[PDB]
Amino acid sequence: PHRAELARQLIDARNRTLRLVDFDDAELRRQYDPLMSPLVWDLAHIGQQEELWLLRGGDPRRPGLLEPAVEQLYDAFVHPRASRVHLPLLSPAQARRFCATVRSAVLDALDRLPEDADTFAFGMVVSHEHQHDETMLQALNLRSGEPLLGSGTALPPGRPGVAGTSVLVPGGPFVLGVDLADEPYALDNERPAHVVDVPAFRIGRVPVTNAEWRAFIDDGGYRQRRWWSDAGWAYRCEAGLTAPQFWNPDGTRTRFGHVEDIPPDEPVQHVTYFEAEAYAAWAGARLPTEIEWEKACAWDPATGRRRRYPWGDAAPTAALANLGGDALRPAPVGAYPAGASACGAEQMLGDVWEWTSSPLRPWPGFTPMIYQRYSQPFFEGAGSGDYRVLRGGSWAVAADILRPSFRNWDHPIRRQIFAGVRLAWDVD
Ligand SMILES: C[N+](C)(C)[C@@H](Cc1cnc[nH]1)C(=O)O
Ligand SMILES: [Ca+2]
Ligand SMILES: [Cl-]
Ligand SMILES: [Cl-]
Ligand SMILES: [Cl-]
Ligand SMILES: [Cl-]
Ligand SMILES: [Cl-]
Ligand SMILES: [Fe+3]
Ligand SMILES: [Mg+2]
Repeated sequence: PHRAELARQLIDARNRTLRLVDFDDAELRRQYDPLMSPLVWDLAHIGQQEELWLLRGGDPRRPGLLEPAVEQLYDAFVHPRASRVHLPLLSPAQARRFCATVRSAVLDALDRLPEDADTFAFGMVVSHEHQHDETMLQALNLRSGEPLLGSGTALPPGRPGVAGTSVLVPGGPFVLGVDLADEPYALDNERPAHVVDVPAFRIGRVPVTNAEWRAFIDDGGYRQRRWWSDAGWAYRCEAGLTAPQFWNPDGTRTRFGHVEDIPPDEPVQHVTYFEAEAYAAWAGARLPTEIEWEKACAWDPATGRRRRYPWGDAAPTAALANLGGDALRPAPVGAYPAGASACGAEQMLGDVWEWTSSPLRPWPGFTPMIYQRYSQPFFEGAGSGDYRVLRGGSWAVAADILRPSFRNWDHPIRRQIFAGVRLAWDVD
């Protein structure tokens, strides 16, 4: 954009990272849960990736500041999450120094770029850092002990008449995905824009709420195999799933270490894919595909055009959506009437990542970005296991890095992510 805007975005992302590691060294070296890296791992990994993509042209053979064997400690493919706490990692002080040295060079490089030069990698790195910021928040939410973070900033109230209800998404062709001409920092798996015919379906006006989930529990939803897939039931049994994560036996939840009542009208959060599909079956519904989800979010059947955001082309604001990390929770359903998509689906962007039934797959004409291993290894059948796509972002996602076309994904057994559920239905 303006190089000044990119600098602003990089600085904002780093400010966020540094808030998330503004704790004593022992905290940053802890493993909060075997699913998660120590925070000091993400810190150095953020710098290493910034250096690689912005200072080294994505070519590991070009020299970097770290010995290659030290650099490789931050290769997520080489080192499983649980192992990272035991690796001979850079100290927090070393990691901060490294990140700052890299950043000084990156800001200089951005100054020196020729006019009209391509800046894609800079936006890709902003996205990368913010996504690790959300990972670090997942870790801090898993941490046992007295809270390190506050309970979150104020959110708007919800309103009646939206929970449980659905909106119609009329059938026909729509444009899935985006091109760089329209979204200059869209990641490779969002491209290219192409037409898909999506039959009529209905989608939830708002996500499934906590009170609705409690009804599933109360009716024996976790005790009735018929709602679950074979794999989902097996996992429910193996893992002993009886409620969303962080829901306590006494009816409270624990959120960033804060014990509190469970708000009835918030979107349910911290459920697996398997739980989501079981709830949906029990409720008389199903999960959306990600293609259905994106049509509900972005398509305006009155103009036969995509919108940039569900509400139109205005930049996200606190009045339109719950984004950016400060709330530490999703908002009550109905809190953002002005953020509705053309079909009336609300809170599509922000609040909770929403599970879909789609595996990650390339759009026709997919081509990888400079970080070639960002999407490709996780496509269906690529050999990294089973994934399902999640859409829309959560409360933790930076507005700068989110689009209707953005695709998250995870293994269906994961629920430490800030994920919930929106229902869908066939139309006859
Ligand atoms: C798209 N997710 C969120 C699944 C990715 C983003 C990512 C960060 N560094 C490489 N990729 C992930 O956390 O592994
Ligand atoms: Ca969402
Ligand atoms: Cl990983
Ligand atoms: Cl990771
Ligand atoms: Cl596979
Ligand atoms: Cl993975
Ligand atoms: Cl899995
Ligand atoms: Fe990464
Ligand atoms: Mg309306």
